[PDB]
Amino acid sequence: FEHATTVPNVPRIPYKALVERAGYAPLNLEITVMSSELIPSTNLEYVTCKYTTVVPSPKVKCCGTLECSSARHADYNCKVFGGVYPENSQMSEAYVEFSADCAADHAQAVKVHTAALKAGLRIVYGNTTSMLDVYVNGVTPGTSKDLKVIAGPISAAYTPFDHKVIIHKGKVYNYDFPEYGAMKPGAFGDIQATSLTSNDLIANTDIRLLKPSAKNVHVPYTQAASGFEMWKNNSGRPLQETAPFGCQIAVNPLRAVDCAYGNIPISLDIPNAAFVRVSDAPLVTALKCEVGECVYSADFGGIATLQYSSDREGQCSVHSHSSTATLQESTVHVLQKGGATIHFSTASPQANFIVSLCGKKTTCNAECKPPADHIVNVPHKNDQEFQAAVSQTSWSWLFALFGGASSLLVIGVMIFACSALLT
Amino acid sequence: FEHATTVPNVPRIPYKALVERAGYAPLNLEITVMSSELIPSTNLEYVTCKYTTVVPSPKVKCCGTLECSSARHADYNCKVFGGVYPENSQMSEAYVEFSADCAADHAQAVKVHTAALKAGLRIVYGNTTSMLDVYVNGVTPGTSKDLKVIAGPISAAYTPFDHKVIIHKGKVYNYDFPEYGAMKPGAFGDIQATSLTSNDLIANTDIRLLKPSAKNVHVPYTQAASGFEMWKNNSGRPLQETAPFGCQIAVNPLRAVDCAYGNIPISLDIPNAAFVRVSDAPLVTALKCEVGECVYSADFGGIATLQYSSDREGQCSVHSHSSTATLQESTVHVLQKGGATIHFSTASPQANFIVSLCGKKTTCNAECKPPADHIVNVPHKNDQEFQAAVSQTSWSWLFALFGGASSLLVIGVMIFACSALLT
Repeated sequence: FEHATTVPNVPRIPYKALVERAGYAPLNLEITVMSSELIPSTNLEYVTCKYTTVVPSPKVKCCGTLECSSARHADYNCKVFGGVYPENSQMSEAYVEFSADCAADHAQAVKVHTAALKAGLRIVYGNTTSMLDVYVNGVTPGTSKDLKVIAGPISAAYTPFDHKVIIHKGKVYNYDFPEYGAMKPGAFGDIQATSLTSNDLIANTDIRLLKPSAKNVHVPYTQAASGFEMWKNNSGRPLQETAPFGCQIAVNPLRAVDCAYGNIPISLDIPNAAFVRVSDAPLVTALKCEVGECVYSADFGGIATLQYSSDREGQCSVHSHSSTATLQESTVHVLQKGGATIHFSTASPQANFIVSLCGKKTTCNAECKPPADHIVNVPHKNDQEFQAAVSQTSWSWLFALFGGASSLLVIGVMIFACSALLT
Repeated sequence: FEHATTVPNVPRIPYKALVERAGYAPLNLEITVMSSELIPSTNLEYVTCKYTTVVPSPKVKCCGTLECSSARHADYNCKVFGGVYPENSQMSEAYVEFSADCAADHAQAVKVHTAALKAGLRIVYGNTTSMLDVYVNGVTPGTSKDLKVIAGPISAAYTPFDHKVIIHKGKVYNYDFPEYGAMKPGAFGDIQATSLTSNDLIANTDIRLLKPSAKNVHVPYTQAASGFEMWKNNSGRPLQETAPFGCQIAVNPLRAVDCAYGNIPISLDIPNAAFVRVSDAPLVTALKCEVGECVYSADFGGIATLQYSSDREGQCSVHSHSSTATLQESTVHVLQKGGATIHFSTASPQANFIVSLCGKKTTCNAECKPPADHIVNVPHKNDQEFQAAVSQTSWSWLFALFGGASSLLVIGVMIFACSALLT
């Protein structure tokens, strides 16, 4: 049987629903989203470390002269200084390379295009629970042992990620790194390389060579500082601690785990064998509702009692049809006459919610009192609605005042109409 | 020395320029794009083939009954048919897998994000020709032995490719494959895998079993046909043969070789030692231009004559300033008085351009006769312009024809002014 609802995308908050086929008793539907990783589409441009400057032993002719040419390394500066060390000649050479150990400490400069949308659903229906997952696109079917779910696209696209990103030892940084082979000395990305194994380094360290002047042989040079270490000093906070929806970030493949945004339109194919016809369900009359405390806004400040009358013992499917209150556990063990209890969860001083136990209908009414506790650790479960968050006594005061400011005006214009038509 | 122009993106058609500065003689510049491929960032989802349906030997109990549980396989069907082969029962089961040979023949459902922009320039300056290869974006410098070149981004972005694509044996087909695990039987992408050697074959081929009835043991099954072999019957033409700008496509990394669109703003640093002062080039006065043939638009249908008067004997740098003619060879060995000859390449009925021999600028004037051949292998070296492709005779006809229909209005309103101010 085909049925389609809209799960809200907040992890581990259950969603209640009724599925009914015309000719069958209704049945419960508790759907929860227990994990939601979303995976962007990545590729790596280059891989950065600190340098080590290989300076080989120099070449000196005591009498003749020397020249040297470019070869396959990183930044060269090979100069061929003249008369030195008593005319001799020295040809100094120096070139950077990767550090002694990049296999642990190296940054990756990764680019992020678009995201996938994995999920983690539990579905409880009738007396059967089900563990499954689904790619949230409009077409891919998620199959349980018997049923099939498709999970249409998110109402709004959202990313914690910028277009560029850096992966360090474990941490994820939004930082507009320079493009390939287009680098400045001292900034991030002096040494670039397509992988740790691959060759063809590029470099910009401004390694300048100087004239040697000493009794013993050396080779003098100078260099700007490493840009990667300067960046490690100046790096702010990672995305584990700045992310914009309470999500987490974890990278072996760089996923963002357990966001909280938007809502998932669902569509579900309930198996035909998991129902019951109306010839086996009981019949329910005479629901009324008493309201207890209702100290609102916290978690479960409301307490209400139901009064009912059935024809058998069995199971029913208690369910709210309105959207302000979402009741709890959804299949109450009724008796022939009873007094079962609910827990409201409101966040406004009113109550107008409709209960259907196995086919009936009723209402509730209350006035909710503000709590005396200022700070609490538990998440909300409902949303505020206008024309539901202002107390009815204040509605009466504003209506009386705002209508008294109009009644005299309408009386005046009726006086002018009557006095004109009388002449 | 900094110098910046805009090279039109057409391979193997040279482009002329003069660069100069105060105190030096102008020098030649020929920059010809040789080999310009563009590479888009890709990632593959899944790897499709044909298939073989593994149908193993069945199981039969002579008296008792049988059940079978599922297993980690592909599209897997087991059924447990009852009384048969004179209450014996059989447990038929079958599934599919990749064919005998998919490393040879398989599609790759590559998804294609945006694109990089390599190029292959020839740069000729003075008496030195350099062969480099620049990344076209405004940051990445490309160095020869001595000069440095950056290539600004393309004036207008363009791709032959689409968002999804399918790579067969050597070919590229723009096609919209279904998502991962979102397939229908008898069409493309029945049997998917993230790579060849990996596991997770996902299949919906509608294999269904039948009740056996014979005098020998067998196992009957029906199945919809292979969608991949259905696809190769209906595969159209690859993008080698349908690309939108004459770009070839060859795929080990899926590059789109040799487009022709837009123009590359180049910027360049000429090495300072390859200049020449104003006290070594010959000073040139008294230029004449006797333009000859002008059979325009093909390649080089012009022949002009320079009649000059110089002092020394050396090389001079010849160049057309206006944008309706581009000359050839860009250098002329002068004499003290000579008659050196150029070739124009105009695409208009008028040769109205300015040649400068070594600084002194002179004009050219001719009528250009239409070419006596319809179709020529070499593409155009100039473009058309309104108000420049219209010969002066027709300008005289149109100006006289409009002035005859506009001056008499002035005559009539002066008749109004006369008859009103005299009365």
